[PDB]
Amino acid sequence: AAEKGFKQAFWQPLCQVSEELDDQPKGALFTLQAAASKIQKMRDAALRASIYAEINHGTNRAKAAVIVANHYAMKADSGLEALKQTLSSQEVTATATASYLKGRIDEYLNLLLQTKESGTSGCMMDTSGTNTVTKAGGTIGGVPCKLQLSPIQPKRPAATYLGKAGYVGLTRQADAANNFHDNDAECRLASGHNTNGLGKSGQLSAAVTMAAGYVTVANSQTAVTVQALDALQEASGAAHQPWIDAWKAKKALTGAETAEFRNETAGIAGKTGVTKLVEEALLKKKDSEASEIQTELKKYFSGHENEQWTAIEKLISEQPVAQNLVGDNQPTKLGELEGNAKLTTILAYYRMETAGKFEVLT
Amino acid sequence: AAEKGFKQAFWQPLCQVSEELDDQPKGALFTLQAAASKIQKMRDAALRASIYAEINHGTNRAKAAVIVANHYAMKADSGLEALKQTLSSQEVTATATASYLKGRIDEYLNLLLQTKESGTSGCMMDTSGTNTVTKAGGTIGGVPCKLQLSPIQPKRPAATYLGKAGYVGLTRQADAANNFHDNDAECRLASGHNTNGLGKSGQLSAAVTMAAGYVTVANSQTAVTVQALDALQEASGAAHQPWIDAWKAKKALTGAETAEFRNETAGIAGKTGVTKLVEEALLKKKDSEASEIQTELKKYFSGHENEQWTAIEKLISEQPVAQNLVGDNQPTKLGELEGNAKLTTILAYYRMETAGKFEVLT
Amino acid sequence: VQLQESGLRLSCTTSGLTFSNYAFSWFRQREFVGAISWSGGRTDYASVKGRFTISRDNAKNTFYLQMNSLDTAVYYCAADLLGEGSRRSEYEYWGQGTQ
Amino acid sequence: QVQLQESGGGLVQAGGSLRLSCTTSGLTFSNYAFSWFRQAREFVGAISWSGGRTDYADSVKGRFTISRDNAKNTFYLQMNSLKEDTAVYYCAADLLGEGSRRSEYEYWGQGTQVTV
Ligand SMILES: *[C@@H]1O[C@H](CO)[C@@H](O[C@@H]2O[C@H](CO)[C@@H](O[C@@H]3O[C@H](CO)[C@@H](O)[C@H](O[C@H]4O[C@H](CO)[C@@H](O)[C@H](O)[C@@H]4O)[C@@H]3O)[C@H](O)[C@H]2NC(C)=O)[C@H](O)[C@H]1NC(C)=O
Ligand SMILES: *[C@@H]1O[C@H](CO)[C@@H](O[C@@H]2O[C@H](CO)[C@@H](O[C@@H]3O[C@H](CO)[C@@H](O)[C@H](O)[C@@H]3O)[C@H](O)[C@H]2NC(C)=O)[C@H](O)[C@H]1NC(C)=O
Ligand code: NA
Ligand code: NA
Repeated sequence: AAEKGFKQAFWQPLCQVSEELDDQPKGALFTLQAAASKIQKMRDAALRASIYAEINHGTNRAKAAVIVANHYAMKADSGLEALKQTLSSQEVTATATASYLKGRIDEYLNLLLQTKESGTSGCMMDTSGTNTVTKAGGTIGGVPCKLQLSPIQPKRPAATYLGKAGYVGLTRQADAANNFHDNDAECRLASGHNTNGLGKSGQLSAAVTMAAGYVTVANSQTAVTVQALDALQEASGAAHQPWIDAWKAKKALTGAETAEFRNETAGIAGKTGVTKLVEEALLKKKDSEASEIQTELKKYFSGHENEQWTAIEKLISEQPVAQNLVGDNQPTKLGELEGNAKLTTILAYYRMETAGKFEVLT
Repeated sequence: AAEKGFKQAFWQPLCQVSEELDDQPKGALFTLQAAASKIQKMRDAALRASIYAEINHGTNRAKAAVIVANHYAMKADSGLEALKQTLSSQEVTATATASYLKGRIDEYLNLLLQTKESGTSGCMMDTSGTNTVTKAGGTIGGVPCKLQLSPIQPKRPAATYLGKAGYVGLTRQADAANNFHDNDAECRLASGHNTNGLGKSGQLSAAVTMAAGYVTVANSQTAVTVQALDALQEASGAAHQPWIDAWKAKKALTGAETAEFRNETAGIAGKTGVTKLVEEALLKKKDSEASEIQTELKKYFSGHENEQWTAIEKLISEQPVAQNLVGDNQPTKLGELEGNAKLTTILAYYRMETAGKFEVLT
Repeated sequence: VQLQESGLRLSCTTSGLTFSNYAFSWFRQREFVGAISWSGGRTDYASVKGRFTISRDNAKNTFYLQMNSLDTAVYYCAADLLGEGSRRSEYEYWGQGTQ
Repeated sequence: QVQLQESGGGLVQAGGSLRLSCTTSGLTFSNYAFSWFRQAREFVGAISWSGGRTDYADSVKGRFTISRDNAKNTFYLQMNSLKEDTAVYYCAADLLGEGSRRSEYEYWGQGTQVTV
C-alpha cells in the first residue's frame, strides 16, 4: 500500500548494485598494476636482447637482436604512454564514478535501515513484509549489503548487476504499491505527504528523489516510482546522472589489453618497429618493397615468420652473463633473469666492455 | 530549537568538504600522469646518453655516458616499479574513499535540500533561519555545493578543508540547538520522535546517524549532535569510519615526489647506480674504497662533483644525430629531441651502425 | 576501443585508444586509399593521389580524409601501432565503415 | 611524506638481546637498501636493496644481525651481546643501494633510544 515501508523486492536490487560497485576500485588497481607489469615484461625482453647484441657483436644474430630489442623497447615506451594518457583516466574515472554512486546508494539504504519503530514496522522490510531487517555481518537481512567501501586489493570486478546495457535488476516496476510497499509497516520516508510521510504541517512542496535520482517520493498519498535503469543511453543533465556516469565509465574500460601491452604473432616484417628499422638502418632508404625487407630479414633471422623470431629469442634467452654479475651459484642465462633495474646494470657492464673493444680497435 | 531545520552553519561545512572531495579524483589523475611523465623524462635522458655512447664509441666520454645512461635508466625503472607498487594503490584508495564519502555526504545534503514545505520552512535553511535555500547552478544559497561528481580532468592536489589533522570545519558544536537548528523551520529529519520527527505511531527504536555517521539524530525531542572530525586518529569500526578512511588515504599520498622521480644533487659517486657500476664494470671488484672510485671518476668525468656530471650531460645534449633521422628542418641535437619512442628508434639506428663498424674493424 | 567513421571530408574519431601512439590509414571497398605515420611526418596515397588529402589532429583524437574531385564505396579507417604510414602494415584496429 | 619509523628501543641489561624494527610508510620498500646508524654518528650495518648483501661495522660484527621483510615493509636489527652500545639508533634508506656505509641516503628515521 502507498506510504508504507519498503519490502525486500525494492531494496535488494540496490544492495546488489552497491556490492558490485564496491569491486570497481579493485579492478582499477588490478588494471593499473597489470599495465605496469606488462610494460616491465616488455622492457626486460628489450634489455635481454640488447645484452645479447652487445655480447655477440660480429655475428648476424647480433643485428637480429638489435631489431628484437627495438621492438620490445617501443612496446614498453608505447605502453607507458598508454598508461599515462588513456588507462589512468579510465581507471580513475571508473573508481570515482562507481564509488560516488555507491556512496549515494549506501547513504539511502542506511537511512531506511535505521528508520524503524519495531521489529515489525519500519522503512526496510523483509521479502514478505513481516519483519524489519537488521545488519548482520556483511548482510542486511541476509542479503549481501555491507554499506561500506571494502579495503582495496586487486581483483577483476563482476558485471552481473552493472553490465554493458545498464543495471539489469533495476527494471520498470508495474505495481510499486503492492510489490515495493508493505501493507502495514510505517515509514515516513515513503511519501512527502504530512499524514504518513515527511511533511510536518503540510505536504512537502515537491516530489523528492533519493538514491541519486533512482526513486521518486511523491508529495501526495501515492506509491513511489522508480527509474528503469536496465537499458541506458548516454545522456547529460539527467536527474539520475550518477547512474549513467558509473555505467559509462565501467563500459569504457579496456583493461591493460590494447596492442601496446600484447605480444604479436603476425610474422617478423609486420611486427612493431621492424620494417621501419630495416628501412632506416639497413637498407638506408625511405620507402621499401616487401621483398627487399624479406631479403634483409633472411640475413639476420634466417626467415621472416614467427618461428624465426622465436629462434632468435631462444638464443637471447640461453645466453649466459658473467657469473660475477649475479650471485654465487645463481642462474646466469638471460632468460633466467628478470627485473628491469637488474638487467639495466648488466647492459651497462657489457656496454663498458664494448667501449673497451672500440678503444683499441680505433 | 530541537527538532527544527538546519541553518547554514550546519550544512555549509559539509558542502565545503563535498566540493574538496570532488577534487580527489582529479588529483589522482594528475599524480599518476606526473609519475609517468617523470619516468619518461628519466628514460629520455637515459636514451640520449645511450645514443651519445654509441656515436662516440671507444672514448672516455662514451664511458662517462654509459654511466649516465645507467643512472637514468635505473631511475626510470625504479619509478615504474614505484608507480606499480605504491602510487597506483595510494591514488586508487584516495579516489575511492573520497568519492564514496562524497556520495554519502551528497545524498544527505540533497535530502535536506528537497525536504521543505515552503520558502520559509524546511530542512535546509539560510544563515539566519529565514528562508529555505535553493540550488541554482552549482551553488546552494550562494555556497559552492554541486551535489554531483564533476567530470574528471587532472588538477594539482591541494588540501584546505581536509588536511593532515582532519576536517578543519567539522569542529565540536557546543550549542547545536541554537547554532545548527532554526527556531521555526519544520524538518522531520531533525529527530526520531514521532511528534516533530521521523517516527509515525511512536519514536524510532534508536538514534539514527546520517552522512556516514557525522550527525546523530536522537529518538527523543532533543537537538542533533555531531562528531568533531578536526583532530582525527586512526581507528577501525567507528560509526563515522568513512570520514576516517578518506582522511587516512589523503594523508598517505606522497605524489610523484619520492626519490625515484627526482634528480640528485649530491655529487657523482653517491648518485644512484654509479659506485656499483664502477665497481662491477671498471674495477671488476666486489668491494672498493672511496679513493678507488674517485680515481675512476676522474678518468671519465674529470672530477666527482655535480659540475662534472652536468658538463658531461651538456656534451650529450649538444651531440647531433644524422639529419636523415628527423623530419625536414627539425632539430638534430639530442637535447632538442624528446619522446621515448622517438629516441628509442634513434638508438636502434646507432646500435646498427656500431654492429656494422665492429664487423668492419674486426 | 572504437574507431568511428563520420562524414566531402571524412572523419575517424577514436575512443579507448591512445591516438598519438598510432598510425592511421583509410581503406575502401578492399583497396588502400591513404596512410599517415604515427608522428604525422609521412603520408602515402594510392588512384587518389592529388585528389585526396589525409591529416590527423591528436588533440581531437581524429583522423581525416579530405576528398576533392570525387570513388563510391564504404570507407574504413584503420590503426597501426607506431606505424610508418604504409599500406603493407599490420593494422590492429579497424572501424565499421562509412558509405 | 615518506616515513621511516624505528621502534623497539629501551633500557636493557648488558649481555642480553634486543630487536629494533624500522617500518616504512609511503615508500616502495623493495626499491631501497636499508642501513642502521647510531649516535651516542657511526655506521652499524646495511642490507642491499635485493637483500643479497649485508655489511656490518667492526664494532658490531658477530654480535648484531640485520634482515629485511619486504612483505611487512620492515627492516630489523637483532642486537646480541649488548655492551658501548648505548645510543640513538637510526634507520636510513638508499635507493637501489648496494648496502654501503658510504652511500647517499635519501630518507632517515627519527631514531630509537637504546640504553645498555
Ligand atoms: C612477450 O614475449 C617475450 C618472448 O617470449 C617475453 O619475454 C620472455 O619472458 C620470459 C619471462 O616471462 C623469459 O623467460 C622465459 O620464461 C618462460 C616462462 O616462465 C620459461 O618457460 C622460459 O624457460 C625456458 O627458457 C630458459 C632460457 O632459454 C631455459 O632456461 C628454461 O629451461 C626453459 O627452456 C624462460 O625462462 C624469456 O627469456 C623472455 N624472452 C626474451 C627474448 O626476453 C615477454 O615477457 C612477453 N611480453 C609480455 C608483456 O608478456
Ligand atoms: C633530470 O635531469 C636531466 C639533466 O638535466 C634532465 O634531462 C634533460 O632534460 C632537459 C629538458 O627538460 C634537456 O634540455 C635541453 O637543453 C637545451 C638547452 O641547451 C634546450 O634547447 C632543450 O629544449 C632542452 O631544454 C636536456 O638535454 C636533458 N639532458 C639529458 C642529459 O638528457 C631530466 O629530464 C631530469 N629528469 C626529470 C624527471 O626531470
Ligand atoms: Na601494426
Ligand atoms: Na642513494
